[PDB]
Amino acid sequence: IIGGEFTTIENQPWFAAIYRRHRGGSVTYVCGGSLISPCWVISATHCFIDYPKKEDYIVYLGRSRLNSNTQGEMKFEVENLILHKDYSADTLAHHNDIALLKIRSKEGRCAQPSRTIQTISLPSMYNDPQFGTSCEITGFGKENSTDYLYPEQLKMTVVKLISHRECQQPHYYGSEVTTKMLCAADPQWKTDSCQGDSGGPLVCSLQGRMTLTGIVSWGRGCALKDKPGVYTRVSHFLPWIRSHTKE
Ligand SMILES: C[C@H](NC(=O)[C@@H](CO)NS(=O)(=O)Cc1ccccc1)C(=O)NCc1ccc(NC(=N)N)cc1
Repeated sequence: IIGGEFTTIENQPWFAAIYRRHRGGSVTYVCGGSLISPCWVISATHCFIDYPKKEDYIVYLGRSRLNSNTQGEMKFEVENLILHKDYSADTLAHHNDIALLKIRSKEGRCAQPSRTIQTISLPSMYNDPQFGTSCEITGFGKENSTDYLYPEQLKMTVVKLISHRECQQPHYYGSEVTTKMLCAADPQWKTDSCQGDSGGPLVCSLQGRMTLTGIVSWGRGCALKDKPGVYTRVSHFLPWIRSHTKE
């Protein structure tokens, strides 16, 4: 997250931190995610496409820091890793960048609710916030494009939704952005999501209710003028979400 402020998991209780186990013994951070139900975390496919081995992943809930433990945190294994079959990456655009992770503790249980672990609501069919609406994003991603390290403390910021028409302009992203995607940015281009924030939530207040409106997917650079962050439009993948989370 470029700009914004440091926050704690108590303020983003649905945020899930996903790590990858390595050949040696070390564990590195992969992407963000959101808990949509006790047993399901939603993220982005580009995070796992190169290593689709579910056993290499660890999911942490209730965690405020990257490389250290937080009181009340819970560790989970990945029971099932569901990637979207029509995922593809072009010059800039990442299509159908959405993934589902079924989690389970070593005891074979799903997440238990607490002050630091809560679920986030999914949107209604084709019901997205009006453009110009302020939404929040959370992540452990880079604070600056020139950084090679991620921040140790969770961060958050507020961005505004941009219309498909404006984002489709020549100086923005042109025809690369589709209706299955949502653009969001800071009107002053000072705050934005960046590398490492992938898979994280774009949360918007829809009729007094906190809703998972998007998933951090892609963008040209970070915090650059006329180059908004692009998010996977969650409301369009509800049928896909429902069909894969049943049984
Ligand atoms: C895998 C994906 N790739 C890209 O977004 C590529 C185009 O496919 N663009 S990029 O190389 O400019 C991303 C980037 C930005 C800064 C440093 C390293 C990489 C990605 O990095 N997603 C996370 C990500 C999401 C949004 C942004 N940009 C933004 N909010 N303006 C920056 C990064």
